[PDB]
Amino acid sequence: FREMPGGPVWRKHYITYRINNYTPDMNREDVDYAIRKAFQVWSNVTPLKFSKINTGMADILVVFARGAHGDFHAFDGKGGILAHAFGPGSGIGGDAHFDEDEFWTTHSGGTNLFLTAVHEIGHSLGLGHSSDPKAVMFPTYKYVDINTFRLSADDIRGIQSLYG
Amino acid sequence: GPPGPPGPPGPPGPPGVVGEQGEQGPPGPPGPPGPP
Amino acid sequence: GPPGPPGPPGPPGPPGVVGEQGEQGPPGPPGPPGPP
Amino acid sequence: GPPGPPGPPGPPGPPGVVGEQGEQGPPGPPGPPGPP
Ligand SMILES: [Ca+2]
Ligand SMILES: [Ca+2]
Ligand SMILES: [Ca+2]
Ligand SMILES: [Zn+2]
Ligand SMILES: [Zn+2]
Repeated sequence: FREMPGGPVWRKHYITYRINNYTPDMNREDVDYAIRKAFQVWSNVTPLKFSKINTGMADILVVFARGAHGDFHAFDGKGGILAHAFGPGSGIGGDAHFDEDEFWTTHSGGTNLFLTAVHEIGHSLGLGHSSDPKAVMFPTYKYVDINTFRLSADDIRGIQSLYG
Repeated sequence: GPPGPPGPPGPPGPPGVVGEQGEQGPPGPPGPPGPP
Repeated sequence: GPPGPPGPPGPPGPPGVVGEQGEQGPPGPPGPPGPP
Repeated sequence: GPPGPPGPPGPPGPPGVVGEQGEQGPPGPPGPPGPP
C-alpha cells in the first residue's frame, strides 16, 4: 500500500525543515548530515527541494523528545517506539519526532538516524507502506550499509505516485 | 424541509509509531590461543 | 421545502498500526589472540 | 432543510516500522593462554 490512504501531499516543490533541538548521543554535524542525506534520498527521485532554516516556522520540524511530548503518540523508554511522523499539511503536519531514550548513531551500532529519518520523512512526504521486506517504507527497518544505500523499486513507485 | 447531503469524508489518520528495537547482537567467540 | 446544507466533514481516520519487532543484532567479532 | 449526516469516517493511517536492527555484538574475550 505504497501511498498514504486518500493521501495528503505538498502542493509546492520548495519545502523547508528545522531541527528543533539536537540529540546528545551524536556530534551536531552528524545529526545535520544524517537529516541532510535523508532528505537527499527523497529529492533524488522527485521535483522536491529541501532547505534547513534556523528561526521561524518550517514545513517539517525535526524533534528529539522522550515519554509524553505533546501529541497522542507518547514515547516509552528504551526500545519500543523510536520515532513518529505526521503526514503533509499545516502546523504539526509534516513533523518528524524521534525518541531520546534511544541511542542515535552515524553507524551500524546503536540507532541509525539517517535510515530512520528516511522512513519518517517518507511519512512527512505522504508515503504509505510497502509489503516487501526489501523496502524502506516496509513495516520493518533493517540495518543496511549506509555507504551503499538505495531505495527499493516499491519505494520509488510510492514517492513517484505522489510527486511528478 | 428535506435533510441536506452527507458531509465530505474525514481527514486521513496519523501514521503508525515505530515498533520494538532489535535486541543486542550475540557476544563474539573467544579469541585464538596464545603463541608458543 | 428547500433541501439542507451538507453535514460536517467526517471524523478523522484512526491512527496507523504500531510496528513489529527489530531483527537481532549481528554477532560480535572474534576476540584478540590469547596471552603467551 | 436540516444540516445533513456528519460525513464518512476518514481513511485509517499507514503503519509504524520495526525499531532499528539490534546493536553490534560485543567483541569476544581474549583467547586461552599459550602452550607451556
Ligand atoms: Ca509542520
Ligand atoms: Ca522508545
Ligand atoms: Ca539518546
Ligand atoms: Zn509527537
Ligand atoms: Zn511507517
